Amino acid sequence: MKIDILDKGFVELVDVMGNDLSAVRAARVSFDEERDRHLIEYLMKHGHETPFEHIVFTFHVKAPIFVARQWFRHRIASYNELSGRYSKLSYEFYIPSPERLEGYKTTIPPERVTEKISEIVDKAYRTYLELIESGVPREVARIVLPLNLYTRFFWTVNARSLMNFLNLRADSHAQWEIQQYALAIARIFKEKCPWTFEAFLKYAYKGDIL
Amino acid sequence: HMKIDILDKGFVELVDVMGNDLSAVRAARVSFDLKDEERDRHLIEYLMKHGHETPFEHIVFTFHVKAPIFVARQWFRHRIASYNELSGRYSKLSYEFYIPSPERLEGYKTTIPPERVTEKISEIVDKAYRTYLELIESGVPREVARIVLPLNLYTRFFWTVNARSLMNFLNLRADSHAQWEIQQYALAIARIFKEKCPWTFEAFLKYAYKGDILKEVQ
Amino acid sequence: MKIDILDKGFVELVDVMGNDLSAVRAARVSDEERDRHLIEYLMKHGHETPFEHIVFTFHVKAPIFVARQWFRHRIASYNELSGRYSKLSYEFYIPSPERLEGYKTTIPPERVTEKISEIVDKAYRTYLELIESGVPREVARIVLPLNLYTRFFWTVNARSLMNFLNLRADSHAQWEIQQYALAIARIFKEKCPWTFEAFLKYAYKGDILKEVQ
Amino acid sequence: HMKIDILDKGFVELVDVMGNDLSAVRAARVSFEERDRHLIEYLMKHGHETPFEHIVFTFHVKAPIFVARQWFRHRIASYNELSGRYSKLSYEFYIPSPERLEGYKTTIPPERVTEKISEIVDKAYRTYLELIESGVPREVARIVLPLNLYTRFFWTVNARSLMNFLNLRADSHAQWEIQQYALAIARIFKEKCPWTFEAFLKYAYKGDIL
Ligand SMILES: Cc1cc2nc3c(=O)[nH]c(=O)nc-3n(C[C@H](O)[C@H](O)[C@H](O)COP(=O)(O)OP(=O)(O)OC[C@H]3O[C@@H](n4cnc5c(N)ncnc54)[C@H](O)[C@@H]3O)c2cc1C
Ligand SMILES: Cc1cc2nc3c(=O)[nH]c(=O)nc-3n(C[C@H](O)[C@H](O)[C@H](O)COP(=O)(O)OP(=O)(O)OC[C@H]3O[C@@H](n4cnc5c(N)ncnc54)[C@H](O)[C@@H]3O)c2cc1C
Ligand SMILES: Cc1cc2nc3c(=O)[nH]c(=O)nc-3n(C[C@H](O)[C@H](O)[C@H](O)COP(=O)(O)OP(=O)(O)OC[C@H]3O[C@@H](n4cnc5c(N)ncnc54)[C@H](O)[C@@H]3O)c2cc1C
Ligand SMILES: Cc1cc2nc3c(=O)[nH]c(=O)nc-3n(C[C@H](O)[C@H](O)[C@H](O)COP(=O)(O)OP(=O)(O)OC[C@H]3O[C@@H](n4cnc5c(N)ncnc54)[C@H](O)[C@@H]3O)c2cc1C
Ligand SMILES: O=c1ccn([C@H]2C[C@H](O)[C@@H](CO)O2)c(=O)[nH]1
Ligand SMILES: O=c1ccn([C@H]2C[C@H](O)[C@@H](CO)O2)c(=O)[nH]1
Ligand SMILES: O=c1ccn([C@H]2C[C@H](O)[C@@H](CO)O2)c(=O)[nH]1
Ligand SMILES: O=c1ccn([C@H]2C[C@H](O)[C@@H](CO)O2)c(=O)[nH]1
Repeated sequence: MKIDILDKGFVELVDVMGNDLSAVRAARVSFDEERDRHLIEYLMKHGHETPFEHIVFTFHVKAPIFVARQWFRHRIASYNELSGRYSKLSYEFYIPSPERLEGYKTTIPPERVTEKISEIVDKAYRTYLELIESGVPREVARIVLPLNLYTRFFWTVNARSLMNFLNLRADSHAQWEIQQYALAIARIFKEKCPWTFEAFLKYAYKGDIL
Repeated sequence: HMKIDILDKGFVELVDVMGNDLSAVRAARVSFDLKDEERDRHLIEYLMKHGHETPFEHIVFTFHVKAPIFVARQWFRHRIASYNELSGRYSKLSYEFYIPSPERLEGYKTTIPPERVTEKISEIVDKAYRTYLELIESGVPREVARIVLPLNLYTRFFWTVNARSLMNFLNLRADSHAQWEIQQYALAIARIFKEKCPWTFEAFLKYAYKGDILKEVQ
Repeated sequence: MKIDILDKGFVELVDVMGNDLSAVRAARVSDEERDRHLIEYLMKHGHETPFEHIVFTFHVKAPIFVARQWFRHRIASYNELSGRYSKLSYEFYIPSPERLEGYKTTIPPERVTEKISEIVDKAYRTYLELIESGVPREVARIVLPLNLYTRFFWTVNARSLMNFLNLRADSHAQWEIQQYALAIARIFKEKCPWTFEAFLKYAYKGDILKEVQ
Repeated sequence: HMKIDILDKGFVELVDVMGNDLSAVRAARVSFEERDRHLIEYLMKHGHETPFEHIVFTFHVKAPIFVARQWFRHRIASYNELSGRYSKLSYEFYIPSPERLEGYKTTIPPERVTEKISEIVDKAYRTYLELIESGVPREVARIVLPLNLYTRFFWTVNARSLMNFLNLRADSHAQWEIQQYALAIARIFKEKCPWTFEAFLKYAYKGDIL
């Protein structure tokens, strides 16, 4: 499973441990359908969330730095990211579409905002290459690159923490760009843990957009 | 399926595992993609030797453990993990108790024979258990009645833990300063870890393991 | 501040970093009415991270079965007496007869209390005999019952503390830990009155603290 | 209260502290000079680190985003940062000094690298103001700003986690810029917990520069 997001981003599922029944087993402390599904709803409605910690996902995410900064505020998870100091990058940048501004009364056309963003990114990138060419190390030269530069990371997260992430980020108060990522995370979650996901939406989900 | 017996009635059972040694390699490189055994194994050693531990967080285990409460209290001090335990207030229990073997005391100068210590422990547990049943029979709820049961009562739990936190657990508990009973559990955890992540385990022993027992035992 | 709990337990405040204004400063990243209004605003909209910048240290004396529940709260720091090495006072929680009032028992509540006292005395005497004969503490203590009192230090931030109160200052929690949670709430209220009142009004999910002053 | 200036416009300021060296001693003994100092050394040399969690600091930090991204990887701590979406910013940028490049054979003089960095940040900043003036919301407009933009945050952290931070960041493998911040954090730590700090350097500190 891989879902494209924004202009060059994506969320890709790398691995998953367990499924809905992993939470049921943990709740019953028992290794060895209607009753199991009823238990999942029960746990969710009463806030008995610890059993959901025994379901774990690993994702591979490509996102602009400003999105990644918000995402990385979720401390109850594991992250490994490309190195700005040492890694080869593709040097791609998130350029908002004109539709992103639709809704706001701007004194220049949305298409022109897009163009100005693209221009300043190109200038920053060209300054960066000149610095590199003249022998400035990457860890210094890259500081002139803008916040819409794409990075990549691995994210390992359990279903309880993932639900918190969806509560906060799959919500209209979150920035639109990370909402888009959160929708994709939700889709993958739903595919792998349909009972947990449905119970979550029904009883515990605090956001609006799902 | 891996299940190892511990103490007189305890066990550690593997329930599930996400990933393997290559999960750490992929996370370190940030590449979901190009396998090369010698370079991959070299990267695991490199990470371990230089203390780059975050890639090991992407390997995760779930165990099912049966252990006496005094062991579980030590275990549950490891906060970077997930636990679900039987309820003392509401769950059915089997009411089994850890009775140390006479060999457990061999090593200490005692004024009574080790066999007699074992017997006295068995006796007081039986008395406690019988008092407990009398309380239950007379209508005292379990959450109150169970407080007279001793600390060697067995409980069960699920434990989900990543390999980084697992290595911390082994550093601290697979060690002669840890209580002998929890050492026995830690050796079983190590055996399972070794079986599932042999490269990580070997690199851990070689570069990062701070304890004493796992360099001797196998 | 030290509050007695159960028959021999307590909660004592050791230290506190900050006060209500610590959360205000952290939220603003740098007039009492506007500051109090901000605390209510944060609490009402679920902006909880600023409350992480208020921290408490408590010293708690509680029976092991209560401590086991308490220590499930992972987002906190604990240091407890060593069962293997520490000197203990060997005291035990004996429920009062009133603790059983509410349950139809076939023996009088006073008799339940007595039977508990008896079995703890027997366990404790067996323990002393084991110790006297040279059995090390780390082994001998395993015969002691779960109502043995222990002590610990607990360092915890106000956000995690509010989670603790949501779960433990609540009628679904065991009565014994409810009593501890009420004392924690009293101390919290004394040190962070605005946070506490906003918590009760907008975020508290339990039942007992809306009833009990 | 203590404030140390870092880089060209950054700082680390101590906001508050709970406890001191004796807080760790009290927690280790569970009880409310030579023997106390000896206990701190003992704990440190044997890796008995949990008592140090009962010492807690709050800092106020002003640092460039690229430094903040490294810092915020330390999950065992609490953070509150200025909002890129909603907060007023001062719009200041870290411009490396010519001495920062000394050590590297560059084909342009270090002073010219500094100038080029200043230029591209000015251009990015001016593009940003134009976008703002034309009604583009801040959460979109700010994505063109470079990674050397200064941000501010509150950081609450216990001494155990602070020692892990110093092991990793007060070290020559860490980027030079965050080394400077780590040195200031270490200064403050030393001032408030001298026995802990000395024991840490003696027995546990894994880095080189302290
Ligand atoms: C719409 C929106 C606007 C935002 N604006 C800002 C802003 O302007 N500035 C800013 O700095 N941040 C901002 N954030 C980030 C926000 O403050 C949180 O950092 C982020 O939402 C992660 O939430 P969390 O702490 O619940 O998640 P995690 O860090 O994954 O924590 C998960 C859960 O564990 C608990 N937890 C984890 N660590 C601790 C701890 N140390 N103490 C107590 N409990 C803990 C809490 O229960 C938490 O819910 C914003 C977030 C959103 C959604
Ligand atoms: C031989 C031995 C004797 C012991 N004796 C006692 C005793 O007498 N009394 C007692 O109370 N305990 C005792 N313990 C328990 C010990 O203090 C730790 O609670 C236990 O070893 C868990 O270790 P941890 O904190 O490293 O693991 P975890 O809690 O799993 O944490 C793992 C890592 O995450 C970090 N971490 C997690 N949470 C925090 C935080 N809040 N702040 C900073 N860093 C954090 C640390 O880097 C830590 O190493 C003993 C342990 C051993 C092995
Ligand atoms: C009435 C009652 C009955 C109970 N019965 C049982 C029982 O039968 N068996 C049993 O085992 N336990 C039982 N518990 C304990 C319960 O399962 C929790 O362990 C305990 O309430 C601590 O809650 P917490 O996880 O929110 O707290 P903390 O562990 O302090 O965590 C605080 C917050 O941080 C986040 N967090 C911390 N660590 C993680 C993680 N690893 N993954 C995801 N999120 C995390 C969550 O947002 C959490 O709310 C019971 C608790 C109560 C109150
Ligand atoms: C020189 C240098 C280069 C780096 N390069 C990169 C890079 O290229 N890419 C990249 O992504 N990162 C990089 N990092 C960041 C690094 O991987 C860590 O994210 C960062 O150093 C924080 O370390 P920490 O995990 O020990 O701290 P914290 O996250 O504060 O954790 C403190 C301690 O708690 C424990 N802990 C906390 N959470 C968990 C958990 N979920 N599981 C297990 N244990 C836990 C560990 O014991 C840990 O030491 C680099 C760091 C340095 C110093
Ligand atoms: O919607 C938001 C706004 C801000 N931040 C955090 C991320 C970063 O640390 C800082 C940026 O202002 O605050 C978020 O996580 N989400
Ligand atoms: O020295 C470094 C290099 C990288 N990173 C992390 C921070 C950020 O998330 C990403 C930048 O490459 O990796 C660090 O924390 N420290
Ligand atoms: O009300 C309860 C019941 C159980 N537990 C946890 C504590 C211990 O780990 C185990 C005992 O059943 O479950 C609690 O935390 N609170
Ligand atoms: O070897 C030990 C000794 C003590 N403790 C912790 C467990 C419990 O909370 C308390 C009991 O002494 O201290 C351990 O974890 N390991």
